Amino acid sequence: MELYRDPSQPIEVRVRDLLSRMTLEEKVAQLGSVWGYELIDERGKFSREKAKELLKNGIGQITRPGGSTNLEPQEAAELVNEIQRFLVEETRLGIPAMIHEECLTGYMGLGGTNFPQAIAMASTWDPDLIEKMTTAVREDMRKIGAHQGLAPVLDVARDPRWGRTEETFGESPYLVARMGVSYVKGLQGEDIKKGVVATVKHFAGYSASEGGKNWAPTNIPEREFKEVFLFPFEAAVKEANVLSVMNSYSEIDGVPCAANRKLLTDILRKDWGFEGIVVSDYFAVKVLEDYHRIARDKSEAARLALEAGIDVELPKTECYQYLKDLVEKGIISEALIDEAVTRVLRLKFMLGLFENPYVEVEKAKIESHRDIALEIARKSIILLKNDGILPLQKNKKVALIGPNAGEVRNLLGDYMYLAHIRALLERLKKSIEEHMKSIPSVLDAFKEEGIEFEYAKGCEVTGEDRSGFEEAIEIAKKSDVAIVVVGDKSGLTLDCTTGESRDMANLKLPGVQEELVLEVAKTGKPVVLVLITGRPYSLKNVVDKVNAILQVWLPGEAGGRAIVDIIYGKVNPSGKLPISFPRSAGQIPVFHYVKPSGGRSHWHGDYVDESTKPLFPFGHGLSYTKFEYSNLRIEPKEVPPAGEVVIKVDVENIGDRDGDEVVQLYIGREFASVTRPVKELKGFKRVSLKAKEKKTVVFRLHMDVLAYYNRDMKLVVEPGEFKVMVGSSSEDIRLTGSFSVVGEKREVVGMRKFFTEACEEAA
Amino acid sequence: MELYRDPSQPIEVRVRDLLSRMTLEEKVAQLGSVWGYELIDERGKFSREKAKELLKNGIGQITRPGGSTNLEPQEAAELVNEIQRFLVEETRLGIPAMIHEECLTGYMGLGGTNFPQAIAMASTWDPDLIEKMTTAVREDMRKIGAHQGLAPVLDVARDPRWGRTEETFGESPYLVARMGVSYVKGLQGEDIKKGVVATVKHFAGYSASEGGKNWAPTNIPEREFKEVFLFPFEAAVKEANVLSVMNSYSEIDGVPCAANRKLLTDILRKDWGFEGIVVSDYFAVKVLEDYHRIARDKSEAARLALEAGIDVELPKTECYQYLKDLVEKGIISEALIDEAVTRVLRLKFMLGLFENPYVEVEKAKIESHRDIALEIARKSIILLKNDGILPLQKNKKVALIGPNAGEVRNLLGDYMYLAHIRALKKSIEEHMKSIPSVLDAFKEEGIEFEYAKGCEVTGEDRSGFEEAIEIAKKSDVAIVVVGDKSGLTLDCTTGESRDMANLKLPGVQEELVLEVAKTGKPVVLVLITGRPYSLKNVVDKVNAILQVWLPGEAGGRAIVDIIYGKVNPSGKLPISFPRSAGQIPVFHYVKPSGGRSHWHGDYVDESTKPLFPFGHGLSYTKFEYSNLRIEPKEVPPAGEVVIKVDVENIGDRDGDEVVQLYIGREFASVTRPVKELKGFKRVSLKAKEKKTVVFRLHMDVLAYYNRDMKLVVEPGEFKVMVGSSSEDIRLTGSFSVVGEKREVVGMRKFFTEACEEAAAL
Ligand SMILES: CO[C@@H]1OC[C@@H](O)[C@H](O)[C@H]1O
Ligand SMILES: CO[C@@H]1OC[C@@H](O)[C@H](O)[C@H]1O
Repeated sequence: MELYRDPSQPIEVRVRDLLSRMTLEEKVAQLGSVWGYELIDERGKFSREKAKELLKNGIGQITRPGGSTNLEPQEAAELVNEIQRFLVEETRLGIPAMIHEECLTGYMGLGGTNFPQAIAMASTWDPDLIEKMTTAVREDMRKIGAHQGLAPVLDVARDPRWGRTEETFGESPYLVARMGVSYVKGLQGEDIKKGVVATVKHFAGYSASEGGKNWAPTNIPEREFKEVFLFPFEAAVKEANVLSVMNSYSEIDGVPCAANRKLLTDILRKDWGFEGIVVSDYFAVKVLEDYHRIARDKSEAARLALEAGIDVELPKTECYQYLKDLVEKGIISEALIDEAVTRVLRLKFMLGLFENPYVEVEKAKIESHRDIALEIARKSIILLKNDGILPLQKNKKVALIGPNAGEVRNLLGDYMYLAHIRALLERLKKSIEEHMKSIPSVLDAFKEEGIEFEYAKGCEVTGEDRSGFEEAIEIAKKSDVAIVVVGDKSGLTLDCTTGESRDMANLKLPGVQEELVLEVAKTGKPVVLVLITGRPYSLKNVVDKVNAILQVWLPGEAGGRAIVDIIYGKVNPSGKLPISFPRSAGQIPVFHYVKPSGGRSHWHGDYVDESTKPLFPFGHGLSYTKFEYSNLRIEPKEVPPAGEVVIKVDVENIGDRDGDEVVQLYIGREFASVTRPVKELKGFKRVSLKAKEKKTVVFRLHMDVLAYYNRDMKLVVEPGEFKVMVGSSSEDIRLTGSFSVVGEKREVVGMRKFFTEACEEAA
Repeated sequence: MELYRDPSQPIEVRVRDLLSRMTLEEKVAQLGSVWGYELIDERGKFSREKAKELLKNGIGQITRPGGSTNLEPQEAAELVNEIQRFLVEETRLGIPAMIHEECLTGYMGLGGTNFPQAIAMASTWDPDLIEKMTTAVREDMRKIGAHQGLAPVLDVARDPRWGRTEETFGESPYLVARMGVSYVKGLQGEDIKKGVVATVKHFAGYSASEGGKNWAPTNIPEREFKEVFLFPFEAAVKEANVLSVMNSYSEIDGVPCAANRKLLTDILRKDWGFEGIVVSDYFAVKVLEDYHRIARDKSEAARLALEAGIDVELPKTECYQYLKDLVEKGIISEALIDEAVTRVLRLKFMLGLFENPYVEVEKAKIESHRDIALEIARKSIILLKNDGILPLQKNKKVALIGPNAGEVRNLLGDYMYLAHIRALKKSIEEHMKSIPSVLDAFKEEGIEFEYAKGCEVTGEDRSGFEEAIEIAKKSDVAIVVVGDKSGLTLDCTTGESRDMANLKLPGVQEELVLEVAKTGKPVVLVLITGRPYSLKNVVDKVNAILQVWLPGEAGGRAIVDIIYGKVNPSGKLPISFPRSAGQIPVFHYVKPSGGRSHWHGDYVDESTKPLFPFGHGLSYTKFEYSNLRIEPKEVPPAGEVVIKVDVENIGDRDGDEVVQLYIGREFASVTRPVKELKGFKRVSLKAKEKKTVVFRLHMDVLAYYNRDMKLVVEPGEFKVMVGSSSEDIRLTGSFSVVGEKREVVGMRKFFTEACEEAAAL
């Protein structure tokens, strides 16, 4: 047999052999893609007639065979097996396809669990739980023949106007990086032939667009770029061995990321050693012409993207077909095509596809992971305020009010299939409506818990109709407590208030929801405000008028149960904010790791009309119990520039309810050669404490973790003092101390540690 | 006599000779300063006792001998002459001082005219008038013995939250650069011995702080930095030969500007060839320690600032005295001190100070320039909206309402002396009294009106609303005059240190407007403010809106002249007005992906378009544009195109139009602005008059930075858009650059030349 077909040969040998056998047309085909829906008949069965035209010379990827066809898992598996058999048996060289799907909050197709949104995952501060989640998603994906998931999003978000805030892990490069590495490790596992390629996106800067506007310029200078935006991707590449990266739609300072070789090749491949594939964001190659106006036709767009380092044009071949013409016309060298093809073929061999590209359809039934979803939902909800009203007693009569108390659709995030696919909106409309039925409501959770309540919708999520207010106020007046549940509808269409393409300039709760809360509060009845939202909203006008506030980031299918569990104290809330909540849009940005001159206006401190401090800081989240921190140890007190310090604190649950605390480590530095954050998150640990239990939390902090870029753009650790601040939020610091680095400034070269190790031991 | 004393020797010879004669202590003293107020007794007279301690080894500069002492001009001149006599006659080498003052809106001291703020100067679009203004300031300053004025501000402002917006020339690097060069040329003149050193500030980026917050980081990437922020300074250095630069208090991406040699030396001196002095912003050296926490003590702060390229520590020696210790301890080389001292001494020789450092006290009386101030005020006011109510008839009974109608203090900007000094009580109060009020101008114009204050600028007291509503109901038209109080203290709403997050009119002024409008009477809203405010909630509720950037002493007359049509408004916005703070930033020169959210265009809750765009400004007449010519249609990469348009005043009132040229480019190797201002001309047209406006656009003017950070002109097509604002484009065409991509090296043209000529009969 040909060497490439022989599994006893090393993958490099099989790649070289296969590349040597391919025509230019076959090479270019491996750099493109076809939609799943382009390969089916009207009953969702594989169409050989359509394949003969689209797959005749092979293909790089199939885009969303499940997510784009509305097929159930076993039908999707059957379609993928038929695609693979056509490629294996009816093309000259028999190269199988790689299949991708969206999977941010679980496989995005019919039959897959809807996990809480990414911003909720981050709010758990529980990286191991997120690894458990993506290990389950891995199995769901492999069952249907999918090899690559387009997640996680490692964009660092400090601008809550942006509609994709909900898909991020928030404002902190450290927390984003740490959640990202766990996410990747769960999806990929150790041997990718048994796992799913993760795709970190959107490389890089995409969350910092001008004015918070989707695709607008992301104009970020170099040190901030390296330390804030690139850092999580760097960790994913070097520590988690991530196998795919997708580029950003935006320009950085005049250069679209899809046309930037300095970014997609020089940083990602040359400096960091990435060995996987770069896939385009959808249509990102074509819109170098149509949107950014830097390519005069599809062939120039193709050339810019290939030279930049995009290996696969998604979601369908459009410009990359012209790479054949560019070679034949002597505009680009076939060697450059070979380099991209080599990367794609290597990964296909690594995924085991030339040994076995099929799946057992009989096993393609995806299992529910409601259990994991509920654990994430229960740990992600944040208690922002509580004057003591929560937890509620079960004998109190409740007035349950607001659009998000009644409508299950609004629990869903923008990459949860039954929200996402609405962007296409009769057969599909009916299928969505049917599937929606199976997801539990907030109403259902209250009824299941046996609470006596009346429900009034109050108002819609959008619009200005206040005609439902009277009914809501009337039920409030006759109740013991009003629970007002307000917030977003997430997705990609005009009727949505958050999600990709739905950016919110002024951060007011949508519609007349704010006025609804305030009218209810005017009754004088105690008010629990529950925000079911995808972004921070300005709560300046309601915070002081309500008794408690729960932030529930778009929780997906487990949301109702977790909310009711928390309200009644069956679960003690333990989520912590992974992004600052501004007092108002005009305060943007607010974030915890400002420099000494950031987060204030000099010399009066505040704006004329507003504090410079967020309403709720990074790391904030209350509990139904109290935690007492004591006995800070920092050893040794002097370390050399590649040494390690060990920081320990004792934490005791001194209250009356069991509860988890997220202990946070912040590090500050002054008198470096550049300015540094007054405090920045550099470690954390979720610790479970029974009432009256005490434990020790231990952080092992290598100096590599503290490295920063100097005046000459070198990554350094300089001698001097580092401040250690340990506490329950970035403001609620409980114990502070310091240690010194002693010795000559160190340039940190090659591989280095990214993370503090965090453990618990007996006190 | 020693060579340095000999005026027949070349300045370089005198500098070298003097430097060779100085001790280290004398050298370091030339790099420092002392406040004017530190050298006076209780009677405002020079104190020899105080001088013996502070001036014994000479001094670089005296800070604000007029502005910090509350002396009248002739007393300030006498003080400065006595300081100079002490230096010349009682120090070993007899080196005189350079004196600086603030002068953005005129010499900032008793006796000086209060001109309209910088943002109003820009709204004139009349660079020659600004040159005329600073030529007058030059004379005022030289009369009192001042040699350097700390102006103009060339910070480009796209964030109206920032309290120093009023001190800028707005959002456009082109307009800011063009106004800046005229400003500098007027102050300095050709031979600086007869002029005043201009000080471009705050180098660079200071107007783009995080969140619009004063001194917060200005994190700007390189192409944007070079094209938007550095460009006006580059033009001032290379075209206007500016002789001083002041640094920014902010960091750029981890590096404070006062400690950044790459900025204050490598760009400014090495790349651009600047030969003057860099002066620190006030205390900017000291706060490398106290604020930015990158210097461990004052001697490290001194070393960082000297290595970066600051020549003079202002406003008083504090860290730079330790340069002596740093040399004596072998930490820095004396050669580095010598380099800075050379720059200071050169400029002192060029200013003529070793030949004559004194002024004639009998001539130190500063003349009023109310005439120039009134021309600027009349050309700077912008008519943002007019449903036809304006101009008003003089027979209509007016209800004049609002805090800014009655309070003269609120006409003043943050660097106007009688506002600034609020950060002697009888002297201030007396001088305030001499400035005409908006009330006074209505009375002088003979209008019948009643006045109701309505509310304060700040706070939430609505108890004055009833009286205002009552006078509105009894009038024909309500003229509601609202806006800022500008300055540096907590009671101020705009000005340095007074940043406004949410862009609502201060206090309950917006509610005042809306309550008055509920009467159903016509409303003319007059904004006397230092920054764009969100007008989303009032625009559709009022009949006309005038923006009056803080106009200084000529404000009342100009406003009333415009309201009644004695002057036809002709100002144009130099900065976009956002619909709301959440839309920030909005600016006219966005890339194809800027100024919109893809793919629905708008935000969920807000348009992505500003409420009023850059270049906007209405008139009481109509201008008709015709006959676009662009020649030649193909030009090589260092060629020139000539663009002509005819503009005719087709209405019934004489008026000025500001014709604007925008250039767009696509299919460059980097993304480019869909449109950006590249030329303009204020043209006067009598009713039924037609003229041709001519723009001569060298391709150098269109250069931009490519992927490799080279300044280039690339072949391709450029779109030409000529019109009455950045949105009100009246004629469009294009021309092509043909030939090989060009790297633009060395000196190049910065500006389009703009002229008028006769239109065809
Ligand atoms: C159209 O939007 C793109 O579609 C594919 C997703 O993976 C990317 O996140 C998103 O930007
Ligand atoms: C204290 O503020 C400084 O004082 C001196 C002025 O020239 C500068 O503009 C200003 O930033």
